[PDB]
Amino acid sequence: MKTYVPKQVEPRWVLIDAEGKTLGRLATKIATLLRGKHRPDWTPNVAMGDFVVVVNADKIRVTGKKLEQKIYTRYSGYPGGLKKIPLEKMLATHPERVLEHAVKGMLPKGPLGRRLFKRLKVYAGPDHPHQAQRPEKL
Amino acid sequence: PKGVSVEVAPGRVKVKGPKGELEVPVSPEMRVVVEEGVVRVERPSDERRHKSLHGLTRTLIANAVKGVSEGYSKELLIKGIGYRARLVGRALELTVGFSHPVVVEPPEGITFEVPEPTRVRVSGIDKQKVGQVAANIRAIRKPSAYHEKGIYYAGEPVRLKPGKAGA
Amino acid sequence: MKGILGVKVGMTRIFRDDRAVPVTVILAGPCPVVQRRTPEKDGYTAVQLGFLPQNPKRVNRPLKGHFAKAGVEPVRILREIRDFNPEGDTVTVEIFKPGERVDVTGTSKGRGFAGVMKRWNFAGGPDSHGAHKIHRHPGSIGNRKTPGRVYKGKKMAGHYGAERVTVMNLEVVDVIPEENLLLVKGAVPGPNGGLVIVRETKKAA
Amino acid sequence: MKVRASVKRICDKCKVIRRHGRVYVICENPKHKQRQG
RNA sequence: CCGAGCGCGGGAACAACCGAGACCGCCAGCUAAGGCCCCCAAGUCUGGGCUAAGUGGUAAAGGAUGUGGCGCCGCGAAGACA
RNA sequence: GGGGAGGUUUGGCACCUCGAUGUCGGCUCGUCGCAUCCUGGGGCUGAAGAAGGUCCCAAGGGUUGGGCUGUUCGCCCAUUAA
RNA sequence: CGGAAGGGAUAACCGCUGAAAGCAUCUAAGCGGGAAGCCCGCCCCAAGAUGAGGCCUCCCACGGCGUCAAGCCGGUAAGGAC
Repeated sequence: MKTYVPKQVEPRWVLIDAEGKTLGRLATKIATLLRGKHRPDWTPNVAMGDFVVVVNADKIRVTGKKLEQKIYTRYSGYPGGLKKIPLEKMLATHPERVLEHAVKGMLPKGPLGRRLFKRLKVYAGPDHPHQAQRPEKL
Repeated sequence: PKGVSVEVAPGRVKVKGPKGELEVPVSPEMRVVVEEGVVRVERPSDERRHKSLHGLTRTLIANAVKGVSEGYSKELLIKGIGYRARLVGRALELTVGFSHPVVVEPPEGITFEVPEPTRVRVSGIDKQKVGQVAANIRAIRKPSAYHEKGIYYAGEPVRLKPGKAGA
Repeated sequence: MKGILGVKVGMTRIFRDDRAVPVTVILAGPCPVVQRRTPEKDGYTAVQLGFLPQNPKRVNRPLKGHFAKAGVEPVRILREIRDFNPEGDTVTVEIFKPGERVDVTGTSKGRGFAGVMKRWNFAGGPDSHGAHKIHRHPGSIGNRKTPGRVYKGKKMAGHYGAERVTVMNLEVVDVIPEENLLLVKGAVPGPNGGLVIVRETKKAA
Repeated sequence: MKVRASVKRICDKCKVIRRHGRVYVICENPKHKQRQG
């Protein structure tokens, strides 16, 4: 025949908990959904994978000594511009970040790979913009 | 635990007594339950961390129980020349081996008690929070100084040379 | 956390008590207490402050003659004092009291593209034994064949002057509300006709 | 003795009840304080 | 083995380290090494030991009541270790 | 007497550079490293206090002017909290 | 005029209460002290911060083909440009 290519399907939204969850393991699941790998008709160059609103990311669990160990880094083009922040301080001040960082790196790098990052809203709450559907998951 | 009233909430073991009530939160890896009259604890197994945590925890509760059965007795026997004290109202004042006066003042749970300049006493109802203060006043004025001069638990000087010890 | 706007002039030397002292003269004037900004619909507390009245036909329009009370703007539009909130009346000059150190915002007067040993102050050198050319040249910038990448912010020859800055520690003994003036220790940046604004000190605040 | 790779059991009061992950050698006269650094 | 197999995968990348001789087209399947939580394609497979430091994520002499297993001579209800 | 980091010196090897990458210090602009000289810290002493001896912690900032030598190496003065 | 004054976490280091290991302990749970050092409190840039933030307003709709779905199209509004 000739492999089938999906029409302009309607993006399905989804809601996920967070608290008590494992960071990596959580995102691990998020990503495969930001894309159509969960859907039967996944297609590479398209972007049709569910949007994902995650609640209270402010209470995600992390193993080992991460809490004190794990250090995120940012580099301003400036000399000695290396800035490294510990997972411990990332929670305190704007923690919804940790989950994002964790996922972004777990998605393609190309144009749409950031396009799908946009499909993910994370809130240090819970609580979201109750836009529509949003069937909670497990 | 005669006239004392113990109780266990989630992981934290609340202990109320005629003195008052203190919070004694210790790990849920055993069997904290008040029964018969005295609380008991049963380690999950003979495994390392479990042995340790067991001994520790059982002692923590066993202590903090007496923490409201009056565990105040601790004081300091300050030695030295210009070492004086006078607890005005609520504030413990002293001008020991230091220039300016000093104001040591009450924290929650424990209480001071000056009998006189040279041997201050402390009614501290919290065996953990008390000894803190103990070694903290003692750290306020570290004694020894080769010979004497300073504040002592029941502490004994450790000898060395005065206008000597200098080859 | 108090404050009021100002405009720049003069810097003399009047002799208080005995000693002789340099004195900046700014006109603080009547400044429209036009409305506050609130932490719900903003995120913090802030007050818009106008200034010296001339604005007629030229400025008009939404005016904020709207705002809530009108009053018409100065000629020096308006700014804001952060974490600030007086009473509700259009305040003036003597909002402060003589003999106090405080802080000031000012537009450093422009100068344009200028020298390397002038902007930052390098050293240059070569008068007679060196070369005629490289009098005012930065000499050197980078490395050899590693890392070899020119650094961002390599302190370069360019514009200096037309900037803006706050400043700490300024003792004001003098003030003439009877004409709306404020005379302080003397250091204020800017031309005699530019932006200045007095905020409160931070020696231990 | 402080900071040297031999944290034995010097003066027979000195102990190794390992703390912080770097054995100290704890005594009385503290000219006897070997360390792991 | 390359060179003349800088043709094909792995190995992050990597002439010669492992697989494997490319006539050509297919939108089929066994398989090689490597390999499966996710890049990136296939086991958050099943079963069991150990580890609690990022060891994993590149070093030694040597050191240490680290933590678990295997064992040898005592002391023990005659009463021990503290 | 063994073991080792460090890749700064001084030896060895000779591949991109023989269709060029111009070697000594100084001018001048820095800049990365800590095994840190001043400054903070505490440990300790064959430490009275005054200074010192020593080991870990810690780049935040700082670390001079000259005489002679082409001279980095160097000696010398006048100094520095160094 | 400025480096700072101050809040919080930490260094080695000192201590509290305490187990395994009936004794001990600054330690594996919990508390506390701890540095110019880390983070803010300081000063400029800064929403190309493609999240393109938000406030205070301002003017306001059809005026000509698309009825439906988006285009488009001349002069006006608050304004703005020369």
